[PDB]
Amino acid sequence: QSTIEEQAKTFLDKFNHEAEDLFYQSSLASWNYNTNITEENVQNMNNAGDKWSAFLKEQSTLAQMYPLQEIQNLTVKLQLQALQQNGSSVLSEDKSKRLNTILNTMSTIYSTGKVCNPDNPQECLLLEPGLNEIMANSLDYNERLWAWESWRSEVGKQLRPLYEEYVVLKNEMARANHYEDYGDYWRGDYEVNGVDGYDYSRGQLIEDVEHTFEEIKPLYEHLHAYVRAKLMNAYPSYISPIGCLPAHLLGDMWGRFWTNLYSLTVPFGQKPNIDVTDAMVDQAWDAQRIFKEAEKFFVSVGLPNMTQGFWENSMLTDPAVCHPTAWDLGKGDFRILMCTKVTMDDFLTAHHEMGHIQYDMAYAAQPFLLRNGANEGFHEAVGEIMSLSAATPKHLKSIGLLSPDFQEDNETEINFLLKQALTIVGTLPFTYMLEKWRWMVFKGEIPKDQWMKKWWEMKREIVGVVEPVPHDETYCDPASLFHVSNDYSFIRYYTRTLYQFQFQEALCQAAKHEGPLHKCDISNSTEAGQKLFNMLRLGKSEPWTLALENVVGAKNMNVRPLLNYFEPLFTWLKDQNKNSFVGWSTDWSPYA
Amino acid sequence: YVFRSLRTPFIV
Ligand SMILES: *[C@@H]1O[C@H](CO)[C@@H](O)[C@H](O)[C@H]1NC(C)=O
Ligand SMILES: *[C@@H]1O[C@H](CO)[C@@H](O)[C@H](O)[C@H]1NC(C)=O
Ligand SMILES: *[C@@H]1O[C@H](CO)[C@@H](O)[C@H](O)[C@H]1NC(C)=O
Ligand SMILES: [Cl-]
Ligand SMILES: [Zn+2]
Repeated sequence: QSTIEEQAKTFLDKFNHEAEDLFYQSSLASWNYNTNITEENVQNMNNAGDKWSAFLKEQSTLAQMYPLQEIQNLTVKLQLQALQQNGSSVLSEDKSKRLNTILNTMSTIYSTGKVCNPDNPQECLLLEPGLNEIMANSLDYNERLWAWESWRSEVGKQLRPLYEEYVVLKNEMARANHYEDYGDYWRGDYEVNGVDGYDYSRGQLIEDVEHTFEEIKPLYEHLHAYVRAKLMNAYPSYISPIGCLPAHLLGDMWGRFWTNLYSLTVPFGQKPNIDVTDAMVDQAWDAQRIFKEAEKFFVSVGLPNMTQGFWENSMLTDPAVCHPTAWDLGKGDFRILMCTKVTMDDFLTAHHEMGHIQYDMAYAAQPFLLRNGANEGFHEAVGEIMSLSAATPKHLKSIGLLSPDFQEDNETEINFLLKQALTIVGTLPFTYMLEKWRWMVFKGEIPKDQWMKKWWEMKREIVGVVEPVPHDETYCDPASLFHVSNDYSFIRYYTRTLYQFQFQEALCQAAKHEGPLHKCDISNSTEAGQKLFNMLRLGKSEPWTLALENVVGAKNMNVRPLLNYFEPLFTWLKDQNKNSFVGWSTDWSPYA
Repeated sequence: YVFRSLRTPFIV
């Protein structure tokens, strides 16, 4: 090709080799600290992690010598584009220093936030575990209200003036990088250009999120109405049969998930949940057995075994940081770090983390920067569908953790789907509405004097949730969630959720599965493993739209598979709700 | 933590 393209290819070839060596060495230090926490290693790992962050800055400068307009090879364009990003470099040194100070202060205000007893001002509670325990386990309306209000008053108010200047500085940075605003900048993770038939604009994400949410509304309104009727028995006299759910009664500090409402809403409380923890301890299962069974599951669909380095290097038990994590260091080195316990949860989590490893192994041959998920939602969606198959009674029988004669009754099935929906479906309105608020704020569509007014109009309208006390514009309730005060995009939790049921339905059709989608186990299906692997090996070398089509046969996000997964619960909920109101009036509030 | 990303390659 042309001289500029040839020189770009040569540059990228040298970048990819230099990056592999330094990333392997840098992430090798991360493995030392996270498996052997010492005072030396915190700064020793910083010495390796700072060396890595500066290398990308120098390589970014070198990448700018090759105009993107001259590159015709799309794989080279994709790599140059990721390298040519300026980010906060477009800001003046004063504005970068200010933004970084604001960012660090918001993060610190959140992580040190605490509320104290008004009668005993030295007795204080942190979010974890103190306030979180109240929000999950308290049945005292006023104690829940006190924790919900105090967090937003002590923490959120502190963040309000910081969040205003964060919006200004972030928008200026995004505009200088030729985006419309900071929200438009975040939506760039889904952008696809220059591939005919697979393009995707940044605005299209807003329309696709809003269209798929439209179809979610009937299921969510019926879940909401069922929960609301059950919550009236849990908190008598405090909940209107036609109104929104008071925001402090939802089982965590924000209502991000309804998971902790289960024992207050369980359809058939006498049917216990399927748990194979005891069956595993009885059969003398250890951590080695868990991951070996996980490896057998992936081998069963045509994916490879784990590597010799995996077993040699992975830390599968507490001897460290105990977050379940999958490691992709390069040079054929893959590891899992997990302080495994002999429980059903860790058996499911091990399938999740090895799904990450299978994804990592499949795209290991891609260029350095293309060794990533097709977009921000892909990787966790791949891990989630591994737990879906591994948790079914069907699969638990085949590995001998359920008796061969075990039949799951229809009341136990409804309990499981409802518990699933409280977490999976309950978070979708929350996630879309929060990100919609931020998107509109970044767009300049919500004036500062209406920030909290619009936040709670949108909570009432979209989420069916109402503030138990009025909040003026001294509050910054969004910033009282970690993701907002710590500058993380949120829509990934929406797209990942829809992706995972798109994946599972396609894999289960390929396996020619019979019956309800939620009972499917893709084990021993090489067709499903080949369908999945045709996307896994792409990394992000292809448009995410193409990678999705490789699994499910369509180019776009689709919520119909999620609706299919929950169809048995939807049918049951409509019958439960036949004498209840479905939906809500935004006019009721606990205080007015 | 270190990542194959240019936006957030490093977290301590
Ligand atoms: C782009 O370059 C790569 C090598 O870096 C090559 O394998 C690929 O075929 C090129 N693109 C096209 C469309 O041929
Ligand atoms: C990065 O900034 C430099 C200097 O302002 C500019 O020439 C270059 O085009 C920018 N790169 C991108 C990808 O915007
Ligand atoms: C997969 O096939 C093997 C060999 O027939 C069998 O032992 C195992 O139980 C099967 N697993 C499932 C989930 O069907
Ligand atoms: Cl809130
Ligand atoms: Zn994961």
